[PDB]
Amino acid sequence: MHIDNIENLSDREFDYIVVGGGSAGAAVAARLSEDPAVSVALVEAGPDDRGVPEVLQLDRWMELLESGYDWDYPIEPQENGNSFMRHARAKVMGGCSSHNACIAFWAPREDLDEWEAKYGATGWNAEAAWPLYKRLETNEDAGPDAPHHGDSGPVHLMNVPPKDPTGVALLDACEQAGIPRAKFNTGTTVVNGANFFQINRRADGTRSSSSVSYIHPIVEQENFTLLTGLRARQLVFDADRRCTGVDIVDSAFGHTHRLTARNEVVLSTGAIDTPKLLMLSGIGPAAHLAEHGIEVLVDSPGVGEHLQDHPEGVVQFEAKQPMVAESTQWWEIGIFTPTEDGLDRPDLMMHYGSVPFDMNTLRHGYPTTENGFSLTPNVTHARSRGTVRLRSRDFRDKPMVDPRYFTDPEGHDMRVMVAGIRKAREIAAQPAMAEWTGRELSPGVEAQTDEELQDYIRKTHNTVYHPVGTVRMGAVEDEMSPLDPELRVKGVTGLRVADASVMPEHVTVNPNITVMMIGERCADLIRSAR
Ligand SMILES: *Cc1cc2c(cc1C)nc1c(=O)[nH]c(=O)nc-1n2C[C@H](O)[C@H](O)[C@H](O)COP(=O)(O)OP(=O)(O)OC[C@H]1O[C@@H](n2cnc3c(N)ncnc32)[C@H](O)[C@@H]1O
Repeated sequence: MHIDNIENLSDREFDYIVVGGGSAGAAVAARLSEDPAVSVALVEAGPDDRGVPEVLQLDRWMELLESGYDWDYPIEPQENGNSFMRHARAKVMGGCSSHNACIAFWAPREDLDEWEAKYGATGWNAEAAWPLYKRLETNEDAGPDAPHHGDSGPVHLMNVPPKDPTGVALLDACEQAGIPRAKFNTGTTVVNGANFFQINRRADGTRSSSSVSYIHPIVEQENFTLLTGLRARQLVFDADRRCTGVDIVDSAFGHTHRLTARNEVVLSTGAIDTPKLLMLSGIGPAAHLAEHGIEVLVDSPGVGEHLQDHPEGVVQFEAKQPMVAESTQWWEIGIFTPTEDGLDRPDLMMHYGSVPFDMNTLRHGYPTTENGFSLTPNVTHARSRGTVRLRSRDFRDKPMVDPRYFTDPEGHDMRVMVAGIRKAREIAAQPAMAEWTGRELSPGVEAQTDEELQDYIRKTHNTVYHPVGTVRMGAVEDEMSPLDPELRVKGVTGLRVADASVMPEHVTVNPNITVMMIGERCADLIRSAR
């Protein structure tokens, strides 16, 4: 049953509570709820997504940015970046899977294997991720000639139909440049290749959010409870240090009620909010909890540390012909290409947008258009690391988000971005794009030296919106990993984190589906007891 007002709930005791019904949370709730003996509560701050159509309908997605469905987290001033950047974060069931561009990717096997081998995450590798990626999808490419794909899973993945004439040409220009067409999600990582994406979206136009995919169909289920418009402010523990529940609130200035957990709590409030909530609950770097008068329950110096993203740049063009006026999601093509020899993963990616993207350029006096396209290079494995810290001990204050863009001491992320800009310029200048490529609007042909292009990037870069790493897994000996390999918070019991926070290292690709995968795994971990 769905509860929109906490007063209607008479039992606040549950076997499992899952906080935050986003990409991972929904999934873990949906899966845990499959044993009908066991009871499950899933608590989210945003509202229900059913009958909301700015959320349900994918081609509308961009309209959600900065709306009442976005938490809207601006960043701290940047040493070497764009101080006007906002990390949009969906606030609604399905979380960011309800506002994202639905671009769907298996993570590369070399990303996931490195979790175990390079980063201490025992049991986190491809053998583990592969049967789960399988389970979560109903993929168009399923067949005997692609047995790695699942055919009956909740999240519908479809191939984007190659209809955009500029899209098709951009590919033709890509071939001309040394970038072949590749199939996505075949099991073999794409290093140098490009194509129309797969997307997680149903036949009708409705996105395949983790809420549309996992929750909707189980709403009326006997053992499962959906609490929405409820915000968590604290986790609650024992003299034994077993997590017993969570305190939540009906409007911010309204009251505080406690749901209690017989078995476990799962935090799935994502890369920005999970570390906040843990710190408000006494779990983090001690000196920092001391700074704000939060009493320390566990000194865990790694909470809110290791913030990772895909920084994004942009290169904008005037179209010589008219652009498409309908799309799946306006960003239909992706391009991988290495900048360096010897990599088993591309260090550079570019999306293609059949629209302008003047979010960060307008305020800087760069001219625009209503008829053009964009090329958006991103660093797939940035070496900059940042933080999420508390602004105060007040749960209502937004956290301080400081990804510290382009601060890696080697100057690598800047170097990949500079090169990405150059490459996008190169792709567009190709003969298969003579009929389309017009005048370059930003940064404008004017900018040519490493130095000029750097300045443009520092001013005008965005994010692809993939913040991760902030409550990371790792070895049991590693003091700097808040979680052990089975997703349990150290120094406490009965508490696990399951969302983008847990990544020891970013993945190469748009991470949503990988986050959905993580929830699946956590579900399997929890329900493997025993
Ligand atoms: C937001 C964004 C991200 C995005 C994207 C475009 C935008 C604008 N495009 C993507 C794409 O095309 N393909 C892809 O692979 N990823 C894309 N993303 C990023 C991706 O969507 C996210 O990385 C992924 O969604 C992360 O999921 P995660 O489970 O880690 O976090 P979440 O989805 O944001 O879920 C958190 C939920 O919990 C609620 N919440 C937050 N705080 C509280 C409190 N205190 N109490 C109760 N609930 C809380 C949030 O509202 C959210 O629903």
